[PDB]
Amino acid sequence: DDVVDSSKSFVMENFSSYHGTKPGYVDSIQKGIQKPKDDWEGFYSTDNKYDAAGYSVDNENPLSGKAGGVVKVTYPGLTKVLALKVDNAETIKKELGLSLTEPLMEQVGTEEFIKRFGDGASRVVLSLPFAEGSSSVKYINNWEQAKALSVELEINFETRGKRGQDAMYEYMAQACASCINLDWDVIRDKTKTKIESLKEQGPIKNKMSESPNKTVSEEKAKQYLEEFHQTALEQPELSELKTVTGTNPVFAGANYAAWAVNVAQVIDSETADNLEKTTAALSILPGIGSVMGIADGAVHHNTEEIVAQSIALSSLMVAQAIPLVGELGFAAYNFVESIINLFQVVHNSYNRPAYSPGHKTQPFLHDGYAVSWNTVEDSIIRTGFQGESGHDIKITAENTPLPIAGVLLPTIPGKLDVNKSKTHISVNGRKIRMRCRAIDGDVTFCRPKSPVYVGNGVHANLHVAFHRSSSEKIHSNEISSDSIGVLGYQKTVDHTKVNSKLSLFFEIKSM
Amino acid sequence: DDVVDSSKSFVMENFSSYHGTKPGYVDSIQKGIQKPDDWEGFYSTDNKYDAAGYSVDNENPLSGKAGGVVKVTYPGLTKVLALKVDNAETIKKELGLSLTEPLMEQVGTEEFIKRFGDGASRVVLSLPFAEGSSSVKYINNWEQAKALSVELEINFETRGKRGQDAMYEYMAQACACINLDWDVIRDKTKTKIESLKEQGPIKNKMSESPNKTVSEEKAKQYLEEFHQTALEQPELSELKTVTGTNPVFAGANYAAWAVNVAQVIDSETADNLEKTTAALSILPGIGSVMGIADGAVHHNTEEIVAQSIALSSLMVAQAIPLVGELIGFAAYNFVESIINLFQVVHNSYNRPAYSPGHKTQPFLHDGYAVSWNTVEDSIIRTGFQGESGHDIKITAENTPLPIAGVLLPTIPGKLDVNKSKTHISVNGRKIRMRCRAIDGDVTFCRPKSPVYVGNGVHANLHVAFHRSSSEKIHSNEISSDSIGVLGYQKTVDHTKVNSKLSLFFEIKSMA
Repeated sequence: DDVVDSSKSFVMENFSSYHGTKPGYVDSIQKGIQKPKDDWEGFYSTDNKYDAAGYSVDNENPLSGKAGGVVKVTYPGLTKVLALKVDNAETIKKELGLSLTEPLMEQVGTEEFIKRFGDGASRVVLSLPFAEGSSSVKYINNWEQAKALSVELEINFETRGKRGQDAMYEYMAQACASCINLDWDVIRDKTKTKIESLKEQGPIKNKMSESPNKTVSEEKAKQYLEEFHQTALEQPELSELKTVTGTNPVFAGANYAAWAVNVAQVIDSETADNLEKTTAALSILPGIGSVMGIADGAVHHNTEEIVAQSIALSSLMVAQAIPLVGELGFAAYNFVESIINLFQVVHNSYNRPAYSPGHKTQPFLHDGYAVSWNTVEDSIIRTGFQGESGHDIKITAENTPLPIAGVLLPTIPGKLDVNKSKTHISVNGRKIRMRCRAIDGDVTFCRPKSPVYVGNGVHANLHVAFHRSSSEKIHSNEISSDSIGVLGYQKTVDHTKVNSKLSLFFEIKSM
Repeated sequence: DDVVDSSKSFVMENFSSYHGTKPGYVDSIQKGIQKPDDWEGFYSTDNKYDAAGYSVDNENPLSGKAGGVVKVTYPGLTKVLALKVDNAETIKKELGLSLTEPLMEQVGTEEFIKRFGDGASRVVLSLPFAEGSSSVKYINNWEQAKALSVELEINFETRGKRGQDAMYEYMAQACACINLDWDVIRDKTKTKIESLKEQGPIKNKMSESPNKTVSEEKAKQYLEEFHQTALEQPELSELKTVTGTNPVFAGANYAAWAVNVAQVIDSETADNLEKTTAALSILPGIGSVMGIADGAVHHNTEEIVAQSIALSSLMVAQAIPLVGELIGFAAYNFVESIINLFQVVHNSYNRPAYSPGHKTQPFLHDGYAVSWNTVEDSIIRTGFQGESGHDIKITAENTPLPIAGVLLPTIPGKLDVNKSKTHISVNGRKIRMRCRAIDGDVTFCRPKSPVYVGNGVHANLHVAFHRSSSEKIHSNEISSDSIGVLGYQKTVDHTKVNSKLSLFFEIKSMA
């Protein structure tokens, strides 16, 4: 009983779920669910068709191969979803008193097990969380009981007749109706067109002729590529790319050039003539954010027109850098296909719901510091009661000793005050009390009463204590900021003195 | 019951503990503990070195004088009541005290001493002293505390040493380790400053000084030159040798430190040691002066520490005319204040602390951040046949950086990688893995779809281990004590390698 979350268990009629299917098995699987020729051996499905589709790619070519499809499988009649709180077979069988020999999924398909936990249903399906960061479940079915499932087709990616994995990824992008929902046929065509025509452009032909066109050093291949990147960017095909990449130093020509040098150095002949091997090699390079226009938590390049421009620019740069630092046409063929595949992976990551830095236990990384709420409950300021709470914040830095100057805390007249007594900061166990003064009616600032430094080997725990004088709940009208502000070292941003700001974002909730 | 930790509670005869004491009370307090709301009480600790932390001039807490540490003993029998939570309201409920009477009034009554003292003549509350500390704090009811006898452990002021040196030399005893003589370091510093400013090339280089306000780039350029020259004098000879390779100790950082010092020290500030300390304590870059980098205190001999501080004193003096607001500071309060910050950081590094990638301390490297999700995750338990799971958090600070794979320990029998349950999830997208042994002690798992992390994209790497033998695992059987998560591919000494993100585990039995 300590192992079953009944809150997530239920019986249902015509229980449905989804199963990703690999190329070839799409039509065969509609015949019926059959085990092919250990405690957890069973048929696996999920409640999220979009997460199912990720199980659907050619296993001989998982990175770049073709995507099969998704089938929906339904049990006729009544089905008991038994949600389990732990994924250790031994543990389960004990706290349920099962045959510590019989495999767990062996036992789950027996009349006896179906009797005990079935609640009147014809069979049991186990439910576990799909993954960390996911709200989906994975369903584990017994292979005998699975003989009863009807199999309808949800989608077959092969039928859609699109290039690469475009079908699978445009499917997954439906999950978000924000949302990067790009037409990759449009982007592929625009890309081809822009490459072809940029090649025929006068200043580009001109700038190519100036190329050492032979093996050289990274330092000068990089210099040339930076020059090629500047002139290329001046042509009308790349006018919008020029405008969106002029400010953010992540998108500068020097990073395009470093990318291009790095691709050209690692792509041999064996590699270039295979999409799977190409993708694997490219997938371990740093700096891809430069080409994607992804930085600071945002996909900036989010229109078909600007993505194809960026990919076209990058395709030419690889072409130029290959004779300078390489070893061989790939720049227009396998390179473009592989990099489109990588765009799709990363766009999909950003489409999926996720906590930003400084939310829940996701670290906030800035100026060499790393700061985070110690547990999920710490990031929650409970409301609607008279009294006290504590909130732990972890704090360190990557290398040398960097200071912590203090922390800015939210206050709300009557409902949220800084317990100045219990608020402190502890550095490798050394407990440091704080002097807290109010700035205005909504912000208190606490400073350590002896110096705080963190670094490699030196971490701090910032303990914030809140007091509530009323039991009236906080309403949104009442609170401006949603972050606690830990202040690092003092710097001069904009001819003016400021502290590095390490932000930890809280949620106001009731019990 | 649910609120009291029997295991850390006990009755003791002549229970003693320690109390830090401010200047002007080291003698007063020995006459007796008198009071001069829930937690209103007298505070002591089982750790006399932590107690020494509370001994500093409350009006000058950064830099003021340290008072002393006294030992306080109850005669007869005393109950130490250790509590699992620190919320007064929770306590009173789960123990059935009155929700009106404050906790530290309740605990000093015969009704509480009857019910909770196990026969002792009074109760003391024990709570954990701080995160990252093994000490406890004791909360003594004030009236009961009248029975305490008070003996002197140490009076820092009678040592008659400069600054806070007596306090910090006492604290350094905890590790029998950085145990420097600051009297010696002060004297060597005075001496080296005095003889350096009379050296020929130093006087020569001081003539070349603009000796007027100039640009920050200009003064930086000048100070780097002064640094090179000074470092060639024989007073700094060993310093020259130790700061030659590591770029954190380069002259450009000394230069940057001195520039930033001069820019924040105005006249009010230079004339007050507490204000100078306040201002210096929030500057970046001090680790260059302290010789502190990569988790280690490099300058750990009195001669080298004096050399670095002497050098910095001179540079501060040269830098003030070029970006300043005032020059006796560089040898008066600057050296006093910086000696103090030295002592703080040294003390941090003397205290036991988990290093990056140990337990839940993050490993920060090449823009990534990785950590064991929980303390238990970092533990590979042994002594049974079966399975365990281990979660590792992964992200990066800005652009998408890849995760190539992970290297995992194996042992022919006592430990194999469970390739079914081992996986990696990226903002919820579950990614199966291809694992291939690399010898008999190291398996390498690759993601079957590309993995990138970055601002707003994180991964959970789930490692599943299988044990075939109940036989425990022995120290010899296991080569590495770390799990290797591989970042992007880079070149180091003409060879390709992945960024290495290390998570250090401990092997243990269970109970």
